[PDB]
Amino acid sequence: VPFVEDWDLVQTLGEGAYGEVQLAVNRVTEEAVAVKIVNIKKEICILKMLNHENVIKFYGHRREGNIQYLFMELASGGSLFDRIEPDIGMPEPDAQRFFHQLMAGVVYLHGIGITHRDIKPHNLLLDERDNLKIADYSLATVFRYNNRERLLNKMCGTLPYVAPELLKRREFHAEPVDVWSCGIVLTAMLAGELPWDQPSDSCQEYSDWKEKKTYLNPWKKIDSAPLALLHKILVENPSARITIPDIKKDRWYNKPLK
Ligand SMILES: N#Cc1c[nH]c2nccc(-c3cccc(O)c3)c12
Repeated sequence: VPFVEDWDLVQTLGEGAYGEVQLAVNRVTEEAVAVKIVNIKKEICILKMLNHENVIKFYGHRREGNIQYLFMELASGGSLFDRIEPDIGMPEPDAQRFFHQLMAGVVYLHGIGITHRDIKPHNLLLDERDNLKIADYSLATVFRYNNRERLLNKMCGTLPYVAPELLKRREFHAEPVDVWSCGIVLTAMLAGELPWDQPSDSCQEYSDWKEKKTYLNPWKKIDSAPLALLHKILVENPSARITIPDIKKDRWYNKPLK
C-alpha cells in the first residue's frame, strides 16, 4: 500500500532493465494504469511522442525526491511471451494477426523517427482484447530528425534478437535492425523456439541457416509461406534485407487465415 497522489501502487507487474513496474489503481475513479518506478530525461521525451494503438501510451510523470514515476497505459493481458508454447508456437492465424499489429506499431515508430532497439516477446504486451502494444522505451532512440538519418553505433538489445550487423559494424542503420528482430519474433511465434543464441558465423545454427538447412528445426516446423517471408527478413546484409513496405506485399502477410 504505498501511493503517489491518488494512486495506490497495488501489485508488482515486473522488473525491466531498471525499475519496477507496478499496477496503480486510483482510489477515487478506480482507473487502473501501470507505473514504472525509477537518461530518463530522454525516455520521457520519447514517451510523450507516442500516440498509436499498438504502442503503449504515456500518461505523464511525477518526480518525488529520489524516485521518478512514469504513468502508462496498462496492458492487462500479459505479454506475447505468455502466448508462445515452448516447442510449438501458436496457431498461425494468431501469429499472423500479432505480426500485423507489430508491423503497424513498428511502422509508426519508424515514421516518427524512433527506433525501439529491443523488440522481443517480453516487450510486446497484450490488452484485454489481445491487441498488441510495443512497450519499454528505455533503449529507444531517435534515428531521424529534420528528415536526416543518423546511423547508430551503440550495441544494445538482446543477443538472440539482434541483427548480425550490430555485432560486425561500427555503425549501422536503425530500421533493418528492428525488422530483423520482428523476424526472430515471428520465428518464435511459429515454432516456439529461438533459432540461435546469436547471429555470428561462430554459431552453428546461424551457419546452418545461411546454408539454407531448413530441413532442421525450427524451420521444419514452419509452413512454406511464412518461411518464405522469413527468408526475406533474416537476410545477413542489411541493405538486401526486406523493408516494411515490401513485407506488406508478401504473400503470407496477405493470406486470409483462420
Ligand atoms: N513497461 C511497461 C508496461 C506498460 N504497461 C504495462 N502493462 C502491464 C505490464 C507492463 C510491464 C510490466 C513489467 C515489465 C514490462 O516490460 C512491462 C506494462
